[PDB]
Amino acid sequence: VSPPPPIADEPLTVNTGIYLIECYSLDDKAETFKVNAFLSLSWKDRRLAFDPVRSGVRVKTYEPEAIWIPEIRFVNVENARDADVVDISVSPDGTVQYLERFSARVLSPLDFRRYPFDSQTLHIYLIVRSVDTRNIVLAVDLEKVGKNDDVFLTGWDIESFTAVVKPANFALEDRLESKLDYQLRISRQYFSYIPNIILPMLFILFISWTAFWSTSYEANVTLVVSTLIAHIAFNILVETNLPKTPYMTYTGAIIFMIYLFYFVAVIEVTVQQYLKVESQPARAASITRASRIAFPVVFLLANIILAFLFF
Amino acid sequence: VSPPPPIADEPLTVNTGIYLIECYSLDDKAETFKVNAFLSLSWKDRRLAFDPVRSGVRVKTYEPEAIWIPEIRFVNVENARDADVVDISVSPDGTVQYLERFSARVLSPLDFRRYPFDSQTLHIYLIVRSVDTRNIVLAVDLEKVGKNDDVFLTGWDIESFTAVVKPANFALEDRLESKLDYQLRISRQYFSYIPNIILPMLFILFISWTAFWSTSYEANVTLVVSTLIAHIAFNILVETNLPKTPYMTYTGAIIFMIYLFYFVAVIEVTVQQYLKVESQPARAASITRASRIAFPVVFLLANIILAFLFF
Amino acid sequence: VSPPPPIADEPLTVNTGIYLIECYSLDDKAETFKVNAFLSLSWKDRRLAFDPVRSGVRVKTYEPEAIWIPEIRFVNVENARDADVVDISVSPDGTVQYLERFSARVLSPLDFRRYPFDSQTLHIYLIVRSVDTRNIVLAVDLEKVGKNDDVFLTGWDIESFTAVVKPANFALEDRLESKLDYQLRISRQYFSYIPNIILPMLFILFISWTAFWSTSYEANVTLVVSTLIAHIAFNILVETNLPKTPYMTYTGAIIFMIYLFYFVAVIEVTVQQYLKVESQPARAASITRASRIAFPVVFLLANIILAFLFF
Amino acid sequence: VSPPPPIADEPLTVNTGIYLIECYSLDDKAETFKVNAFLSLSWKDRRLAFDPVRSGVRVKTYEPEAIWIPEIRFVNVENARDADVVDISVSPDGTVQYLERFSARVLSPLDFRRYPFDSQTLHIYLIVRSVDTRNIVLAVDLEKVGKNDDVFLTGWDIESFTAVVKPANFALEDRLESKLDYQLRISRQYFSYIPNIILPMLFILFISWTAFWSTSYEANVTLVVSTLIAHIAFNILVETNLPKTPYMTYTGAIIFMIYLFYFVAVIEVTVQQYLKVESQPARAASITRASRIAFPVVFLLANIILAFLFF
Amino acid sequence: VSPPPPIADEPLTVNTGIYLIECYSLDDKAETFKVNAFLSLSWKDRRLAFDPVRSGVRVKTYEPEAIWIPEIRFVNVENARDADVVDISVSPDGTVQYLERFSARVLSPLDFRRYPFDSQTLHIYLIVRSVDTRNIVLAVDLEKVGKNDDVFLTGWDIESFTAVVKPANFALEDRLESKLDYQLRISRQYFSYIPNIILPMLFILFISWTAFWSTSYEANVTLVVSTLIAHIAFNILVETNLPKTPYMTYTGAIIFMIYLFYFVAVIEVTVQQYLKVESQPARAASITRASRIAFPVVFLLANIILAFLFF
Ligand SMILES: [Cl-]
Ligand SMILES: [Cl-]
Ligand SMILES: [Cl-]
Ligand SMILES: [Cl-]
Ligand SMILES: [Cl-]
Ligand SMILES: [Cl-]
Ligand SMILES: [Cl-]
Ligand code: NA
Ligand code: NA
Ligand code: NA
Ligand code: NA
Ligand code: NA
Ligand code: NA
Repeated sequence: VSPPPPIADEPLTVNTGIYLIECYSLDDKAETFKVNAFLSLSWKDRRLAFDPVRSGVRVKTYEPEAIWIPEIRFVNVENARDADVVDISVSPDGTVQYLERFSARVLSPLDFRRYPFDSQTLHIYLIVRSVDTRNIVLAVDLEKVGKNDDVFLTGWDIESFTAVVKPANFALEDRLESKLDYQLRISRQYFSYIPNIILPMLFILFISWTAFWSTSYEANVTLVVSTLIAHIAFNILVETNLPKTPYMTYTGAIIFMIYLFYFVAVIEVTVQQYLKVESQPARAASITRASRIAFPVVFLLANIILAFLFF
Repeated sequence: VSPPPPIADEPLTVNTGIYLIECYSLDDKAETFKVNAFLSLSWKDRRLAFDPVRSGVRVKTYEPEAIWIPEIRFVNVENARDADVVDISVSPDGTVQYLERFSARVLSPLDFRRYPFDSQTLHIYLIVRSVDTRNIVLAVDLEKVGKNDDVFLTGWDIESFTAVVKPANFALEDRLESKLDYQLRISRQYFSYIPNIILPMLFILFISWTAFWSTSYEANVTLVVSTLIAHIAFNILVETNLPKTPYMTYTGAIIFMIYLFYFVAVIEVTVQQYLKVESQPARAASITRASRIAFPVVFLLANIILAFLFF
Repeated sequence: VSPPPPIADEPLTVNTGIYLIECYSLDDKAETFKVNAFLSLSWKDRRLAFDPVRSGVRVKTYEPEAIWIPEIRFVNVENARDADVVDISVSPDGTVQYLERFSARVLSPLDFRRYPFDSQTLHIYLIVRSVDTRNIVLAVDLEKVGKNDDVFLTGWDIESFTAVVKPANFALEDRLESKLDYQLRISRQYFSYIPNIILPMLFILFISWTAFWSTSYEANVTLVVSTLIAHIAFNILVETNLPKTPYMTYTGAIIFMIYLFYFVAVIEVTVQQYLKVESQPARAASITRASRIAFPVVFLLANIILAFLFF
Repeated sequence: VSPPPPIADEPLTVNTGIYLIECYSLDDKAETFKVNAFLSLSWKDRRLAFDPVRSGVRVKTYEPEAIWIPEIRFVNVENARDADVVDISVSPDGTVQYLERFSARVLSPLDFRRYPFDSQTLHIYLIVRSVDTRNIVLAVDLEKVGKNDDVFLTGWDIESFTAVVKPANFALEDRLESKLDYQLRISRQYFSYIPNIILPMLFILFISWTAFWSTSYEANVTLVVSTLIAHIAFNILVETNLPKTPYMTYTGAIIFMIYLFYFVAVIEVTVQQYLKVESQPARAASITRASRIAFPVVFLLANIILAFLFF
Repeated sequence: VSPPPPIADEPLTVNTGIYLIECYSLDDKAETFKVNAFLSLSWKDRRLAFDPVRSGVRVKTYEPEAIWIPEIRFVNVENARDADVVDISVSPDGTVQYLERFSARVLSPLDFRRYPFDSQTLHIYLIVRSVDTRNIVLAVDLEKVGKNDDVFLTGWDIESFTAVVKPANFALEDRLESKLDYQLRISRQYFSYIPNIILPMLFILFISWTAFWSTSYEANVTLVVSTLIAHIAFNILVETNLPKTPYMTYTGAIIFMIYLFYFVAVIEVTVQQYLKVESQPARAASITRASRIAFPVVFLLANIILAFLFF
C-alpha cells in the first residue's frame, strides 16, 4: 500500500490528538516520565471513498494491514512506544479515523534551578517523515487533545496539557519531517520538603549557635562538629534525589552557604578558647556576644539575597 | 470480524469476572501492585449458533483469531496486561465463554495519612470502547468474581475483593466507554513498625531526657546531640519507604514533633549551663526539675492530640 | 485439535515431572526464587496410535502444532514461564512423551521466625483446567522428578526436591482443576551471620558494659550512646535484608531485647553520677558493682529463654 | 534472496550513516550509554534497476522481505539493537537507500584518570560479515552522519560525533569482516562536584587543623577523629559513583592523600599531649606552631605535584 | 525435518566453537556474567549433498527453516540465549556450517576465599540431547574457539578462553546428553581495594593505638570507639559487594580479627583508668608501655598466620 495521491501538489495533512490516561514515574535523576495515552490520527484517502447509498454502510472498519497508515513516531522516547490499535474507521468521502492506545517512557529535560519549588514543561514530540510520492505534514485536532480527570503524577500538580498547533517543519537526510510539540505543564508539590529536609536542617544549624552561649570549648567542638556531620548527611540525601547540574539549584545554594556558617562558627569557637588560654576572656566575651546577633542576622540577610536571585 | 448484530437497538452486554491467583509487590513509593488473575468474559454472538446434531459437539472450542472478541482493556495499568487465552467455549445459541489468565502492574493511589496504621482500597478498572455498529456495555457476573484462599500480599491483610456492579458509561472522543471498578480492600500489618522504628525512636528520646538529672554540660551536649542524630537516621529510614505526600502522615507528624522536643532540650541544657556559670545554680535547679515532669507530660499530651486528629 | 476421547467415562491422566537444572536468586524480601528446569508431560492419545510393523518407525516425532497438548500452567509464578519444547515422542499405543525446558520466577512464602537459622519448603504448584469434552487429572512420574547435582542456591543448602503424588482436585468457575505440589526443601547457611552481624553486635554490647568499671560520667555517656548508635546501624542493616513480618523473628527479638540493655545501662550511668553529686558514692559503688554481675547474667538467661521459645 | 552479483571481482560497498536522536543513561560504573538513532544504508543492486520512462515511477518503495538487505550488526552492544525500518527506496540504476530507526545499549570503556575533569570518546562499531558469493565492505556517507541539536547527555557536554571513514577490514573465522568506528566525543560537567564533594571535603580538613590552635587533647581528638569519619563518608560516596579501576584517578589520589594528613594530625595531637604530661610544654608549643604553617604549605605543594602528574 | 541418517550405527558429531565478542557485568553477589559471542556449529547431512559441476554453485546458503539444525542449549544460563543466525552454508559433500551470534546471562559459581586477590574459572556448558533415530555427540573445533582482543571485563584480567575437548556424555530422562565445558579464566584487579578499603582500615586501626600514649580516659574512649564505628562502616561496605559464603574469605578474616584488637584496646583503656583511680598508676604505666609493642607485634604475626592459611 502506497500513500494517498495528491489532487494538485498539496502535502498530506495528518491531524493528531493525544488523550492522557495515566502519568507516572517522573524520575528527576533520569529526566524521564512514563505515559499511557490515546493517539488519534486522521487523514483523507480518496481511494477509500464509497457511496453510503450503494454500500448500505455509513462507516467502514479496517484492519491496519488492509490500508495505508502514516508512520508516526515519537522523537523523545527511550524505546519505540508499546501501541495497540483500538479502531480504524472510513467516512464515505474517505476520511480515515485511526485510534491507538500506547505507553511510552518519555525523555524530557528538567530545570532544577528553583528546586524543590520548581515548575516544568514536559514535552511529547510527534513526528512524520515524508515519502518520495508525498510530503506529509502534521496538524492538531484540539477536540482530540486532553487528559482523564483522575490523571495524577505522584509528587506533582498537573496544570495543563496543550499542543503547539503549528508544526516545526524541517529537512533531515533530504526528506521533510513535520514535528508537533505536546506540552504537559506541571509544578512540584514542595510540601514534604519542609518537615523532612528544610526544618530539620535549620534546627541542627540553630543548635550549633548555642555554642555562642557556652564557654566550654569541649562542648562547643561537639555541638558544631556533630551538627556539621548531620548537615553532610542532609547534603548527601538531597544530592541523591537530583541529577548533577552545570548550575546551582536553590536548595544546593542554601546547603552550600550553611557550610560557610559552620566553618565560621568553628573559627569563633577556636578564637574564644585561644583568647581565654592567653588570659584575654574580656575580648573573647565581646566576640561571642557579637556572634549571638551576627550569625542569625547574616543568615537571614544571605537567605533574602538568595531567594531574590532565584525567584 | 465485525461485532454481533442487534435484534432490536440493544447494546451488546459483555459479562466480566476477575478471579485473583496472586497478589504481590505492593510498592508504596510507586503506588503500584502486581496481579496474576483470571479474566473471564461472556457475550452472545448468534452468528456462531450451531446444531449439535449437525456438528457432533454440544459446545464448540475456538482460537481467538477465528471469532470476534470484545477489546477489553485495563485503565490503570502501566503496560498492557500479559495475557494467555485458556479457553473459548461457544454453546448452541451463540453464547461465548472466554477465559484468559493475565498478569499486570496496576497503578492505584494510596492514602498515607494514617501510615503505618492505614487501610487501602486498591482498584482494577476494566474498560470497553463502543464501535459504530454497536454500543458495548460491561456487566459483572458475581459467580465469576473471587480470589484464591492462598492469596497473600506481603505486609498486608486482604479484607475483600468485590466489584461495583453498575458500570460508569460515559462519552470519550465521540464514542461510548463502559468502565467497571473491581476493588481490593487491604489493611497494613503495622506490627513490625513497633519493634523496628517506633520503640527504638522512643528509647533514644527518653535517653536524651536523662540530661535533666545531670549538671554536666559536656555529657548533656553528647546525650542530646547523639540521640538527635539517631532520630535523623530514623527520619531518613522512614521517608525512604514512603512517597513524598502533599499532606502530613501520622508517623511524619510524630517524627517532626520529636525534633521540637530535641530543640527545646538543647535550650534547657544551654540555659542550665549559662545560669551555673553566672553563679545562679538555684535557678537552673528549678528549670531542670520542672523539665523532668514537663517533657514527658507535654510529650504524652501532644501524642494524645495527634492520635485524636489522625484517628 | 480436540482432547483425546474416553473409552468409558475416565478422566485423562497427564503424568508430570520437573527436573531442576538451575536454582538462583532466592529474594527474601520479595519471597521469590528463579528456576530453570525440565517439565516432562505424558498422556495417551489413541488417535495417534500406529502399527510399528506397517509404519517401519518405532516412535514418531511431532511439532507441538501437529497434535493436542494439555494446557499445563504454574499457579505461583509472577509471569507465565518462558518455555521451549525439546521433544514430543509418539509410542505405537499412542502414548505421548512431551519434554520442554522452562525458566520461571516462583512466588513462594517464607517463614522467618528462626532467621538466620531457618529452613524453608519452597513450592512449585502445577495445574490443569478440565475441558467440556474431558476431565483432566494430574499424576507424578517419580522417575522424572529430580535435580542436577551441580544445583546450588547461593546462601542455602538444598535438602530435597519431591512431589506430593496425590493432586488437589477441586472445582473453580464450574470446571475441575487438578493441582500438584512440588516441594524444594532448603536450609539457610547461617555461617556468615556469625562474624558479620552476631559477634560485632555482641562486641559493641560488651564494650558498653565497661562503663560499670568507670566513675567518669562523660566517658560512660560516650561508651553507652556510641555503641547504641552502632546497634541501631546493625538493626537497620538486618531489617533491610528481611520483609516486614506480622510476627517476631529470632534475630529481631535479640536486636529488640539489646535496646532494653542499652536503656537500663543509661539509667545506671545516670544514677551513679546523681549519687556521686549528692555525695553518696558508697551507694553508687554498690549499684555499679551489682551491675557488673547482673548485666551479663540477665543477658545470658534472657538469651536462654529466647532460644527456648524459638527452637 | 541472494547478494547482488559483481561486474568484475569487486566487493560490495555498503555506505553507512548514523544520525543521533537521543543520548541518555551514561552509566560510569557499567561503562555503558543508551542511544536512539537513525541507521542509513546504501548499496547498488543491478537486479533492481528499471527504466523511469517505461515504469512511470522515479523511485520504487520496497518492504524488507521483498529484497536482499546486508546483515549489519553493532559490535559493542549488550543485546541486538531494537530496530524499525522507516523506508527502503529503489533509484533507476538499482541504488537502494535503506533507513531504520534503532535503540541500543552501547558498551564503551571510560578512562577515569582525570575524574571528575575527564573527557571521553564513546565508540559505536558497525560491522558486516562477507558471504561466500561476495565480499562486503563498509563506507561512510558523511552527509548521513550527524546528531539532533537537542541531543543532551545529563552531566556531559557533547563535543562532536564523527566517523573514521576507513574501515578495519580483517579475517574472522575464515570470512571477511568490515568494521567502522563512529566516535562520540564528550566532556564531563565537573561543576556540581565543586560545591557537593570538593569544597565540603576541604572545609572538614581545614576544621581538623584548628586543633593546632588548641591545647585541649579531648577537644583535639574530637576535631580530628570526627572530621576523619566525615572524610570516610565522602570517600565511600565518591567510590559508589565509579567502577573499580586498576589505576589511580585524580579524586582518588586527593582523597587518599588527605588520609595521610589526618594520620599525621593525630600524631601531632598525641605528641603535644605527651610532652605537656612530661612537663615539656615549651617543646610542644614549638611543634604546634610549626604545624600551623607546615600542614597548609605541604597540602598546597602536594596538590600542585598531583595536578601536574594528572594534567 | 528429521535428523541425518547414519551410514552404519555411528553417532552424529556436531563440531562447536565459541568466539567471545563482549564480556561484561560480572556480578559477584549474583555469581553471574553477561556474554556476547559467536556460536559456530558444523555437522554432515548427506541428504543435502550436491554435485558442484551440475549445480554450478560451490556452496549453498539456507534459511534455518529449510533444513534440520541440532537443538543446542546452554546449561548454566538464566533464560534461553538471545540468538540471531548469521549464516548457514552447505559444501558439496553435505557438510553444513552454521554461525549464529548470541547474548546470554551465564550463572557460574565463584570462590571468594582469597577475595579480593582471587582468580576464577567461569564456565559456559553447551549441551545437545539425543533423539530416538540418532545419538547426537558434541565436539570442539579449536580453530573456531577464541575471543576478540578488545574483550575487557571491568575489574578483571582475562587470562584464557579454552574448551575441554572431550564431552561429558550421560543419561537424563532416558536420552543421552552430550555436554561441553568452555572455560574463561579470569583474575581480579585487586589494585583499588588497597587505597579504598585496606589502607583506610589500617589507618583508623593505628589511630586507635595512639590511646597507648595517652592517660586521658575520655580521649581514649573517643579514639577507640570512634575508630571502631568507622571499622563497622568498612565491614558493612565490604559485605555489600559480596554474597554470604559458608566459609571465611581473606578480607572477612582480617575485618573480623580487627574487632578483637578493638575489644582488647577497650579492655586496656578501661584497666589503665581503673588502676589510676585505685592509685596504682605505676602498674597502669607498665601495661600501657607493653601495649605499645604488643598490639603492633601481635597484629603483624596474626596477619602473617592468616596470609599463610589463605595463600
Ligand atoms: Cl515511537
Ligand atoms: Cl530546513
Ligand atoms: Cl521532501
Ligand atoms: Cl490491558
Ligand atoms: Cl506458567
Ligand atoms: Cl546489532
Ligand atoms: Cl540456551
Ligand atoms: Na499500512
Ligand atoms: Na477477534
Ligand atoms: Na496443541
Ligand atoms: Na565526647
Ligand atoms: Na532481505
Ligand atoms: Na531446523
